[PDB]
Amino acid sequence: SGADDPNYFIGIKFRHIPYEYDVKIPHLTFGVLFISDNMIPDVVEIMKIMKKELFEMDITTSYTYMLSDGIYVANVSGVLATYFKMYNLFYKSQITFGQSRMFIPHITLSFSNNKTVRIESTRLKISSIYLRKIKGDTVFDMSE
Repeated sequence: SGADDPNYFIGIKFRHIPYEYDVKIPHLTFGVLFISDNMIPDVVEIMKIMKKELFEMDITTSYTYMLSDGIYVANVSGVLATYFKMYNLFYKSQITFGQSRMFIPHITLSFSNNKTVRIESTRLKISSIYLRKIKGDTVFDMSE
């Protein structure tokens, strides 16, 4: 029953984001995972298998919203084919991915309450994709 809460996330950084933000490193939280420490290489292998598709994603954004009290975020659109493919790859290797109940991919903008904004659908340009410990450090990064 239930699941181990995630201890890592896959992040995606962009050349530019089209919103005011207060966080120091704005990024898409693409997915969350629980990884046993002996399983880091397995996760890295899967990210490398998926590298070209990840970098090819047609990622857009168009609105912001309060995820919860004091967490203001932007949406993304266009990542779900890859998201669910990755869910499947991690599952086949018995790695717990996407086990958070309320998790939906998002770009956190500010840890404060903000009014919603809407802009024209705006294409984001991926600069880096990385694996980072939640409340910890990055352990793997790729570009191109």
